[PDB]
Amino acid sequence: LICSISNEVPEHPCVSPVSNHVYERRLIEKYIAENGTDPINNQPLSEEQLIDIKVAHPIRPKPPSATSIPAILKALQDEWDAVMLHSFTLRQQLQTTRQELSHALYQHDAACRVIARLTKEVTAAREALATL
Amino acid sequence: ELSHALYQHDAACRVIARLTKEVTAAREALAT
Amino acid sequence: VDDLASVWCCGELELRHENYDEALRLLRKATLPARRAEYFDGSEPVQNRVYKSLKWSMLADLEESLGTFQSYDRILDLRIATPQIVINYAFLEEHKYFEESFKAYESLFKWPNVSDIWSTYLGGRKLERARDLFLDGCPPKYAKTLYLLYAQLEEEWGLARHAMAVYERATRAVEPAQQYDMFNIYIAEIYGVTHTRGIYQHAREMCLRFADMECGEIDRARAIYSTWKDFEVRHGNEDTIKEMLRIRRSVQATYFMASQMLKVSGSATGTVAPGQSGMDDMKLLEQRLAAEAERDQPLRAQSKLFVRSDASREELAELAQQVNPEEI
Amino acid sequence: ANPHNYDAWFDYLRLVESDAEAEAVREVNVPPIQEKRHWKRYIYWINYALYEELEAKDPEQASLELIPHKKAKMWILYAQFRALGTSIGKCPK
Amino acid sequence: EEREIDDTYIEDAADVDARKQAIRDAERVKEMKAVQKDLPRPSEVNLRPLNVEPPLTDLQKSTMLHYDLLHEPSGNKKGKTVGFGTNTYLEHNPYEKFSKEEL
Repeated sequence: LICSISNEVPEHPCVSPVSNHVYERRLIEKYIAENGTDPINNQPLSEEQLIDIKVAHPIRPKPPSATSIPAILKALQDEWDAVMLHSFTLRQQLQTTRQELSHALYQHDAACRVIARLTKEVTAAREALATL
Repeated sequence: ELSHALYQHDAACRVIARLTKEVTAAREALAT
Repeated sequence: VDDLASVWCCGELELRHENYDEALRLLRKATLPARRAEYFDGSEPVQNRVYKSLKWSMLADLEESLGTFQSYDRILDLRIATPQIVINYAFLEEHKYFEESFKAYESLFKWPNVSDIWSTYLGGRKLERARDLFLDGCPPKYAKTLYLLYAQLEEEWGLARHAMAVYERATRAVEPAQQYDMFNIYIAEIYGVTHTRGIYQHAREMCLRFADMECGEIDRARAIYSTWKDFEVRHGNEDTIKEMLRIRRSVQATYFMASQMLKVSGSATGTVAPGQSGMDDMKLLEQRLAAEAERDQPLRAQSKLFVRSDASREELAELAQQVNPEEI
Repeated sequence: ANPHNYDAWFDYLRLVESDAEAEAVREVNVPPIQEKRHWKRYIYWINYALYEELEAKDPEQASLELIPHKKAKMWILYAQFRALGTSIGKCPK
Repeated sequence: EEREIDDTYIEDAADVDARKQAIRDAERVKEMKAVQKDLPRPSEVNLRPLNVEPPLTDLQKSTMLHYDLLHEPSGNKKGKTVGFGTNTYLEHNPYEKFSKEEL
């Protein structure tokens, strides 16, 4: 759609066969006549090496759409590759919650033995003192 | 269910403060 | 005279129409505010007595149209008036559409808006923002509305929108309450830190420092480092970080202040670098006093440091008495 | 800046400027101006800087600085029996 | 002669009191993320420590009545420091129990 040298919409696109990029024929021709090189990569290129854009041959194409079978298959990659990252958000957050639950239930199991002894000791002090 | 444990964890350590007072009140009465 | 004639008004209609032609004549004299304003209030008053007579809103619209023909903020008070009776008429939105027709045509009507938005609350948010397109008390009030609805963060935004307007004067009047409140809310470091940063462009330093100490500390000390009362504070916070800095602080302090440098130096060498501190006590006592003489005499007496240095000291202080007496 | 910018060339010229900028500092970093003034007076006339530097030292740690500048037999005898003594030893010796 | 210093100190003291209330409100509520149920508290009892945490949950949330609002920071810090004293081998027994609850 654009020419990489000028930045205009090229009215005669010709693609080079050393640095794959669509140049405008009239612009690239002058670049070759200046010095036999490709403007981007600075690799050697002649005018015969450059090739105009063409209809493929005899197989008829249709424009790139959502229906087209290959475009539909690359779509289903995007679906699954995104859903695979959705699983990491829940696998990583699960490893924090279960790690905080493990330390929480351990502090609960370490503390409730001290609640059981104070309920013993404060009632034993009431059982002892009241009898005297 | 982790959040339900955190409420019981902090609610229990409030209940220990009143139980320590009942033990502190008992240790004063035993001395007398 | 039109008022006394109005008091005299049996052909009241004649006196009123005569007041209208009188408006036609007096208008030439007006080439306006209170003249046009009373002219409108009186015309609409004529349509009000007409309304009592069931004689009126249409002619009121006509006189109001004459107010449109008037040739300005007081004229906006007139629009505010036609709108006022128009809402008192029983067509609230219809008049608002008209004042809106004027402002869209484009300010005086806004005082009527404050007269209206104040009770329009009893959604209202855009109704309020319409004022912002065209008054700090009003601002804090509105933020207090959202606070009552507890939108919290939205409310803080309002204080963002106020301060971009009023600059370092009124903005302070907003900003002191905005700080006290937003710190009260979240109580994340970087955001509030930045907020004080924006803020900074005296009490602000104190709020900010109060924040830093309890949420980096040295950084805060650097901020205080960045007037006597201010010097006194820093020294206090530095003492809170431990004793050693405070003696250090005074040296900064020196550049009534000598009483404070003496106040710090007193426990400095007095509890005692210590030689530099004692010599500093001499430099300060000599810096600018009989109690200070009692101090140096105490320092001499403390030794179980020589009558000679002591008499030399009293001699130097006497020389200070000489330089002082020499002063005009 | 203009007072400090006045170049110190030789000894008395820099010591003359030390009188100017010190009075300017006095009337209006109080310690660093005193330290740069101490180096200007010490780095000078060397015979007259003993009476010039020390005369504005009491106005400006104190015991050690005075002993180095003042540095004679009678002065040590007078000391053993503190700014006035260093002044007596500076003008005489 | 203080001026705008008592106002700054009163704002600093009011700032300190808000920092004590928000932190000591609740550990779970202050960190990150229920319907009122007196019948669930009645059904769960039908044992005493479970009823204490149930009333604690109904109080903080405020068919739901509020009342409890008098039960401070210093007594909780000594309670937390005392329970920490009572509590390699402890790390493996917590990792094994976490795998059992995961299963």
